[PDB]
Amino acid sequence: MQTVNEMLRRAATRAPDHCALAVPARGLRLTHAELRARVEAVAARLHADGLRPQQRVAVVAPNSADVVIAILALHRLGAVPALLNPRLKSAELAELIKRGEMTAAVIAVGRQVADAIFQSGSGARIIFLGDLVRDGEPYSYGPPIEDPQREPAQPAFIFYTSGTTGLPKAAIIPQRAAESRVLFMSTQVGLRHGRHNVVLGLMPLYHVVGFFAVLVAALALDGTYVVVEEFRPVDALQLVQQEQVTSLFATPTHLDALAAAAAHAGSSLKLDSLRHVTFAGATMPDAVLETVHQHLPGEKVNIYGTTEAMNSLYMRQPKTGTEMAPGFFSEVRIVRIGGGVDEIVANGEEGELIVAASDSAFVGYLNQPQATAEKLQDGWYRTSDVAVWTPEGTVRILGRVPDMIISGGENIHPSEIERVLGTAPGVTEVVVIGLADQRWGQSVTACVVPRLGETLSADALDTFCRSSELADFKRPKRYFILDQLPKNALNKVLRRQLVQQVSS
Amino acid sequence: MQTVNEMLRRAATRAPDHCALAVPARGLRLTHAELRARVEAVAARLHADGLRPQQRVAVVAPNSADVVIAILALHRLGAVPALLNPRLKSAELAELIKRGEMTAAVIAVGRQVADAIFQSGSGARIIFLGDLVRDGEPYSYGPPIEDPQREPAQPAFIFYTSGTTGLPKAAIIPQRAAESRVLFMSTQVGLRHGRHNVVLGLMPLYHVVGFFAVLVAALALDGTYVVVEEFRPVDALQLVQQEQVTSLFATPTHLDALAAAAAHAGSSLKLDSLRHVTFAGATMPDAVLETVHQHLPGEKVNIYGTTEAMNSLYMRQPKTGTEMAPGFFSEVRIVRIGGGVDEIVANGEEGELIVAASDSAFVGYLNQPQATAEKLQDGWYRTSDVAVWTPEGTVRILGRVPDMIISGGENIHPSEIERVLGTAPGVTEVVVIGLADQRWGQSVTACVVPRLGETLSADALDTFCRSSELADFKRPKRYFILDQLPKNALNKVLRRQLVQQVSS
Ligand SMILES: O=C(O)c1ccc(Cl)cc1
Ligand SMILES: O=C(O)c1ccc(Cl)cc1
Repeated sequence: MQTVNEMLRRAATRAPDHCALAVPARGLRLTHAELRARVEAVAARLHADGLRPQQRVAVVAPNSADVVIAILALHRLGAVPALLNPRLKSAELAELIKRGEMTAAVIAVGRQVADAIFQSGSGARIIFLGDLVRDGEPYSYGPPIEDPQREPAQPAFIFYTSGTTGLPKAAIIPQRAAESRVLFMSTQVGLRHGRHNVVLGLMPLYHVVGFFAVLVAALALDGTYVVVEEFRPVDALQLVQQEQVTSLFATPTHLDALAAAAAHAGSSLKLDSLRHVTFAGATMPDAVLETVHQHLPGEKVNIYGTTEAMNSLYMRQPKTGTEMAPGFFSEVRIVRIGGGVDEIVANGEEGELIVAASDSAFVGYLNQPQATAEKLQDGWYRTSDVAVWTPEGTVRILGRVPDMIISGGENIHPSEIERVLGTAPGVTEVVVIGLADQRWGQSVTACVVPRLGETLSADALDTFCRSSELADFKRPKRYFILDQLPKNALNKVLRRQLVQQVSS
Repeated sequence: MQTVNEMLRRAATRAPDHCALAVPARGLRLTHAELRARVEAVAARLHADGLRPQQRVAVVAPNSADVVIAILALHRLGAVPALLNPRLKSAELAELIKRGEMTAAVIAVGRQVADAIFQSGSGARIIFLGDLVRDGEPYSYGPPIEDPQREPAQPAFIFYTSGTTGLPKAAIIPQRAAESRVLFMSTQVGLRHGRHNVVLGLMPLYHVVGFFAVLVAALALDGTYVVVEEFRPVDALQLVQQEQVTSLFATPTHLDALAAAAAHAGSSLKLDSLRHVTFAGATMPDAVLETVHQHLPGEKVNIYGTTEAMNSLYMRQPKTGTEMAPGFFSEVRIVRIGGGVDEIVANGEEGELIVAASDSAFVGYLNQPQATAEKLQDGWYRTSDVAVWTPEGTVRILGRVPDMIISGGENIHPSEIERVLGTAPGVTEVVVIGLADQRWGQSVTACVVPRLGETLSADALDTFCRSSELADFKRPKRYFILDQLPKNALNKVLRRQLVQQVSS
C-alpha cells in the first residue's frame, strides 16, 4: 500500500522546492520540503508530550494551514486524527470525544467548547491549535522522532457521519484506504501528476472529500493546496485567477453562488485555468446544474460517494444530477430493500444501492458494533440510498431509504416532490414527510416556508402541483405552512422532530 | 490491494456488454462479460487437467486474442504465467523453462520449439495454444472452478529481463504490483476511466508495458484492447481511424515508422481520436522525436521504466528524449557508481539511478539470489543506468553502467557518440565500445557498418566527428568498418562478442 504520510513524503522528495500550501489572503507560502519539516516538528513535539501511535486525537477546527499541519503531524507521529465539524454543538463534541476514548483533542473553537469537554468526564488533554502551530510557524522541542510501522487494515483516520438515529457515527478509515480515496480524482475526475496542479480548498477538512480528494490529492500529485478559511463566491473566483487554480471541488450551494457570481462579475475575471469543476450533485436541482454548465468553465464532473466507501458512482458532463455510473475501484448492486446482498432487483425495480467493501472502505464504526453490522454485510457496504437502473444502463439516485414514503403500494421519494414545490412562487423552503395513516399506509405531507412577507395557501400549492409533472399519487395530501423548519446545528432538517411538531 | 484478476472482474461488472477485445482484421469481437466467460472456461479446463495455484506456466506466443485469454485464464486459476519472447532461440527458451521449474508451457511457435523443450530434461506439459482456445472460442470441460486467495507479496507473473551476463533473468512480479503498474498510465500519462478508451496493442504481451500498461490498463479502465498480430505502419494508422483509438504505446522504432507513414499517407487518414502517444524514449534520437511532434497527433509522453520497478520517470511534451522527472508512486536518487544507496552525488556528478522498491517492485529473480542481491538493496532498486541532475531539476539518462567507458579520468557514454556517428553520411549502424588500454585506461572505438554499396573511411568519419559537438576526449581513437554487427536473436548488439571479434 501507499499511506497518506508515504504519499506526501514521496511527493516531498520529488518536488521539495515547489509550492505545497498557500494562504494568499494571509500571505502564507509553504513548499513541500518546508511543510514536511513543520509536520516533522509538530509531530516530534506532540511525541515529546507523551503521545503514542494508535492513540485517538480529536481535531476540531475550521480550515487553515495550521490545522493541515496539525492533522498531518498527528498522522506522521502514528496517532489517529478524529476530524470533527466545529459547527457541532459544544455538548455534542464533548460526548463524541468521551464516546471515542480520545487521548487528546486539538481545538481552535471558542472557550465554551474547551469548557464543555473539560467538564464532560472525558480524560482528553485540551490542546489549543495555536499552542502547536501558528501562521505555519510551529512551536517545537525535542529531537526528530521515529516513523512507525503501518499495517493495511490498521486505523488511520476517523471521520464522522450523520446517521438516522442521533449523534454522528465515527467511521474508522484504515491505512490502505488512502490511495483509492485519492486516485479516484485521477481515474474518474481526470487529475494527473504534475506541478501544474493548483487546488482550491473550498471543502471542509473534517469531510473525507475535503481531506483525501482535495488536500491529500493536491499534495500527493506534487501540486498546491489553496487554503480557504471562509467561503465567499467573488473572492473564490479571484483566487482562481490569482492562483491559476486547475481544479475545484465544491457543494451544490457553493456552485450556485459561484456560477451566479460568475455572471455579475463576467469576463472581468479570467477563469480559463480552471479545468475541473467537481461536486456531489445527487441533491443538486436541475436549475443549479444548468447554471453551472452555462456559466462556469472546465470539465464538469458529478461525483457520488459516502464517508464509508468514498467514490462509488460518477458522470462526466452530466445532463442530470441524479444519474451516474460506477468508475475505477468500484463495484455496485441494487438489491431489494431490506433484503440480502445477493437479491438483485428486477433491473427496473427500486432498491438499495450497495457497493463492494474493498480497499477504500471503512473498517467499522468506533464502539458501535450493531451499526457496523447493519452496514458491512458479506463484503458489501449498504449506502441506505434508493436507486434504480435506467434505460441507458446507469444508476439514478432517488433518495434516502429512511426518507422514503410508501402510500398504498407505490414508493414515493420526498426529494422529488421537494424539487417541484421548491419552484413554486413564494416558496423559500420545503420538506416533504409521510405522516402515519391506516388507509393510504402513509400520507404524503408538505411542510412549506414562505418567502419574507409572502403568504402561501394549501389551495394555490395544490393547484401548482396539479400543473406539474408529478403523477397523481405523489401529490401531497396535506400542507403545513411554517415560519421555519427545525434544523440541527449543522444544518439540516430533523425529519423526526418535524413529524412530532406537526401533530400537537 | 487490487489484483489483475480483481481489476478485470470489477470492470466486467461495470461494463459487461461493452467491447473488451477486438481483432478487426480477423473480425473477432469480445465484450467484457464474454471475455470473462472464456477466461473462466479456459481456467477451469486447465484446472481439470490438474493445474494448481502458485504453479509456474511458461507462455511463449506472439500477440493474439487467444494468448490474452490464456494468460488471464492462467492468472484467474491461480497459476503464475511466465511470459517469454517467442523470438528467443529454441535452446534458450528450453533452458529457461528448465531453469524455472515450470509445471507446463503454453506454446504457439513452431514444432522445433516444442521438440527443443521436449528433449531438454525439463518436465513441462507441452500445451499448444490452439488446444486451449482458438479464435476466441475456447475448448472447455469441467465445472466452474474456485477463485483462490491472493496475498500481496505472493508471486503473480514472471517477466524476463536482459541482464549483462547471458540468459534473461526471471523477474518475479508480486500481486500487489499490478495496480501501480496500471495506474501510472492514469497519473503520468493521463488516461482516465471510461468506455471511450480504445487502446492499440502494438507492444508485445511478453513485456511488462505490453501487459500491465497496455492490456490490463485498457481492460481495467472499462475500455477496449485492439489486438495486433503483426505491426505495419500504414495498417496501424488505419486501425487508429477505424477503431477510434484513443491511446497508443509504442517503441521509438514503431514511432519512426508511424510518423513517416503519417507523412506519405497525409490527411487521408483521420488520426484526431488519438490523444495519447506514449513511449520509452531514453534511446530515441532527437530526429525521430522531432518527427513525432511534427507529424503525429495527441499528447506526447516520454516514459522511463524497468521490468523490475515499472515506471520511474516521465516527461509531458518532451523536447529531449533523455531528460525526465519522477511521477506518482516514484522516489528516485542518483548515487556514486558502485557505492551505497545513501551516497547521493554532488548534484552535478554522474551516478547510478536508483528508485525506491515499493508496491510496483519485483520480489526477486527466480532461482538467482546473487543477482537479486546486486539489484534490491536496502529498499532501493538499482537500474544500472547512469544519470545526472540537470539545471532544470530533472534527470538526464546518459546510458548503461555496463556500457560506460572511462578514458583517463573522464566518463564517456557510447550512446552519445553513436547518435553523432549515426548522422554521418553512409553510416547505417554504429556501436561504440571501449577497448582495453594501459595508458588512456580505455580506448574509445567505433564499429561502423556502411550503407548498401557505400564505403567508409576512418579518416572521413574522424573529420565528421571533429565538426560535431563532441568534446575532444570523446572522439573515437580507432574505427573498425564492418559488414555487420554480431547480434543475438532478439535483436541487440553483443558488446562482449564484438570486443573479442575486434581483436583476432
Ligand atoms: O459524503 C459525501 O457526500 C461524499 C463522500 C465521498 C465522495 Cl467521493 C463523495 C461524496
Ligand atoms: O523495460 C522497459 O523499457 C520499460 C519498463 C517499464 C516501463 Cl513503465 C517503461 C519501460
